[PDB]
Amino acid sequence: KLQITLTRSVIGRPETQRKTVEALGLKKTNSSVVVEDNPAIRGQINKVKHLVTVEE
Amino acid sequence: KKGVSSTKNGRDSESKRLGAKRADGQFVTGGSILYRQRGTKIYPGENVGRGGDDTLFAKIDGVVKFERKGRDKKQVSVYAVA
Amino acid sequence: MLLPKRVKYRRQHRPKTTGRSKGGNYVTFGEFGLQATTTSWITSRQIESARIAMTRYMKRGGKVWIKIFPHTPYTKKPLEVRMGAGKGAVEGWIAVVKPGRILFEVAGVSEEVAREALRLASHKLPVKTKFVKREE
Amino acid sequence: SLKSIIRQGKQTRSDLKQLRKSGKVPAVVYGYGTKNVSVKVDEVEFIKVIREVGRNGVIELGVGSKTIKVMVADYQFDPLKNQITHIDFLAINM
RNA sequence: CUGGUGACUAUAGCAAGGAGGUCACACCUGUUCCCAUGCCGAACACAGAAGUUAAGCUCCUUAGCGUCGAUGGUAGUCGAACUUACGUUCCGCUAGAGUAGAACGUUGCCAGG
RNA sequence: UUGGCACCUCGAUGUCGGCUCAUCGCAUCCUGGGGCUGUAGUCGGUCCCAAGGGUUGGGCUGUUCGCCCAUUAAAGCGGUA
RNA sequence: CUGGGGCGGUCGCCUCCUAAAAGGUAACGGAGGCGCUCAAAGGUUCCCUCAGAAUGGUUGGAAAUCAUUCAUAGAGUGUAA
RNA sequence: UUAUUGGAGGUAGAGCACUGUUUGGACGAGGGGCCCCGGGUUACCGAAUUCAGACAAACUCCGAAUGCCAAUUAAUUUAACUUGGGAGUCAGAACAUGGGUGAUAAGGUCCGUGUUCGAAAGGGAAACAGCCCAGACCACCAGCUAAGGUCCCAAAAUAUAUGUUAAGUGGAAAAGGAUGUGGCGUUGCCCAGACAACUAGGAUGUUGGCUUAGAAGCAGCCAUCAUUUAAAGAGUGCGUAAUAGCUCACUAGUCGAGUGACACUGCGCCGAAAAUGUACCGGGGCUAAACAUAUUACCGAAGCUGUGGAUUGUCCUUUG
Ligand SMILES: [Mg+2]
Ligand SMILES: [Mg+2]
Ligand SMILES: [Mg+2]
Ligand SMILES: [Mg+2]
Ligand SMILES: [Mg+2]
Ligand SMILES: [Mg+2]
Ligand SMILES: [Mg+2]
Ligand SMILES: [Mg+2]
Ligand SMILES: [Mg+2]
Ligand SMILES: [Mg+2]
Ligand SMILES: [Mg+2]
Repeated sequence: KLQITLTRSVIGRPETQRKTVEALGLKKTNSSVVVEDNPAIRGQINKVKHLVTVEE
Repeated sequence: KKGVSSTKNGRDSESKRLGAKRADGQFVTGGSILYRQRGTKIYPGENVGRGGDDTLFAKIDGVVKFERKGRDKKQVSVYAVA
Repeated sequence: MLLPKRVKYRRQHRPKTTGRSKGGNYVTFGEFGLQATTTSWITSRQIESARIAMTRYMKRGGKVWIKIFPHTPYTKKPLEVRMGAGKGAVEGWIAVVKPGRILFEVAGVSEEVAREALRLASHKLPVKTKFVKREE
Repeated sequence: SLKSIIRQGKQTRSDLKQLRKSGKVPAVVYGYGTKNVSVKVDEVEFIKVIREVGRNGVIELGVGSKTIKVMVADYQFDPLKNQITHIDFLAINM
């Protein structure tokens, strides 16, 4: 299980990255999600690594 | 205001939307256009016909596979699903 | 004045200038050569001015190899015209030089003579340069 | 005709940049009697050795514990920096 | 082993040297007939077997050429941070060329030996 | 300066020259202080500092310019719609 | 239509480059073609392989037709690419 | 959306196998100026060939990153499509980046991509649609952060550590110029006496040969040697019309410690002149209150959180 928090805003960011943040279940700034670790999840985190903070 | 000359260019034809119309590994019904091209950049393969304009089309329902045809050639084939 | 005898296209897109030199980064015909440390277009006129200067100091005892050739034609619009109504006429011929490119090579002289000759050439050219020798 | 070398792991672009700044040169060892090994050698030491042995001179390379006689098959050089970016060592059958 | 007929991106090719002939495959011997030459039995076709391994062909050796080809490094580049610098930095991807090396094929089916 | 661009102004931002009144910059025309000189002296050349003050009246042309007459230590060059 | 308008040029269609390795993508951007032609230059069946070069040979010349060898396509494919 | 897998395609880069462009080498098919149907050899060698080295939007033996199309595909997410009623829009802008055009001009112009503005308030950038941070339901004299900041204006460090700069550089610019200063290497000489200074010599053939009216070391060419050395160039310069003269290179002494060159670099210097008034840090001021590299705090928004409230969904679910 990983805890992902949206530390940085999606404003001013490319839409494709915004879609990934939505796909990860992240909502407003400073919102968090707890998700199971898997390759697909890691790839999403990789795309928006600048926008999020990850805690295991 | 200095007088000016003119260009002898300014013309182009309509683009012809050539290229792949169906993906490799995709199911297609018979008659589906697979590739649009001038000449044979891709050759007609198994269960694939070549049109008068060199359009490649499925002759049966099946899965599209783009395959090598020798060192420097390629072909497209359709195989019926089990 | 170095220029291509003929070209298929007289009006060409201007060359990309960003990046580093693709080739001719080593002295291959002479003992010493001049290496570009900055990027700029080099015109045929500039090549000739640099060439005449270096040959004079060398006194023609040494041999000069000009590595760069001005292949690309460039256009200029007639004076006092508005924008549009086609590209202008050919005005000059240029070589794109990027850092590392050896502009000229010299042989048949002492290093001291070569260093001065290349210095005299360098002052005629837009780019910054460094004196270079064959490396083994 | 002997210069010590150190083995290397998988490297990021930053690591190699730091190596060259340190003065070490990335290199590879291949040829008869050796599997390919990625190694780092000090530039100054390499330059001294090659002057002694010449360009095609045989060199004794301290590849880990083992010592392999090698030749410089090829090298990559940066003309602007006056630095050897990479060296290829070929093992010689004896 | 040989032959017919298929598969494969030339690692399969090219070149050079060598070897081989009851059968087989050719060269070859003729043009009566089927058939043939924009002229020619050269070819094609057919009827044959005196001669010959000469050539083709098949086999063997080779790395000269062609082909294949890493590892490492480099260029380039997605993203990011920094900047406006013919930029920098980090991360992932990652050539081309070249180098070591590979390579004078590997195989399916059928009929003979 | 001649242009390029078309960004404020088309329910109006009057446009050349002159006249009146100036005001500012200095890349200095004169005067002041210097260096070098192919500076003997008297004169000059060139460059540096310096903007305090000074920098004329006419002929021709709408002219700005420009040429010319006669001067002056000098008859400066630009900005201010 | 138009880097104001006029004047000049242009207007449909085809091919390429610009075009950022799917497709698409503009400027009065860079280059060219079309408004046909063919009764075979269509269909099919069978057969066939070029350009060029070297050498030898009469009229015959660098170049005509002939012969051999080399030649992987540098030929040809009605007509732009 | 991502992961995984398969595919189409020719860009960046690269390369020169093609089409063109191009540099330096060799080298010649075949005869002319040339020397015999009886042979040769100091152009052209244009054919061609070869070795090495470069160039290309409309070159390609090659060839990515990405993007694109798919998958009886998995994870996460929440859309998607069809039909019908009602629209508005068809002047776009900047910024970043891939390109054309223009001049590698334009707050220029025209296409690709992304973001913001448009239609977006709040914080930062002094002020400042388009930059940076961030999307305001309402209330609070509560808390935490973003960009950006923390000497005073003006909230928070006159913070900590180690260096750099002396230019108010910071807080506008170039070719080029310079014993500015810091760092990291390479190398020559040196207490068998380095570098500089000072003292002394600095010669002979010979005024080397040619040239010029003249050239003796010093306008221009050729060579650039022997002899006495404790050392001397057929002279580094100044100078004479030519001479002369002075001086240097080099050498031997005095004192005794370092001295010279080169490469790569950090931060500074000069180059640097415009018009109402300082006027190119927002001001004061600053030698850190600049810059570089780390560390720990704090400040900072209408972001997030806390408390109360409103409206509308959704889920439990008479309740709330
Ligand atoms: Mg087209
Ligand atoms: Mg506009
Ligand atoms: Mg009004
Ligand atoms: Mg002044
Ligand atoms: Mg495309
Ligand atoms: Mg694309
Ligand atoms: Mg390129
Ligand atoms: Mg845009
Ligand atoms: Mg305070
Ligand atoms: Mg706090
Ligand atoms: Mg809120």
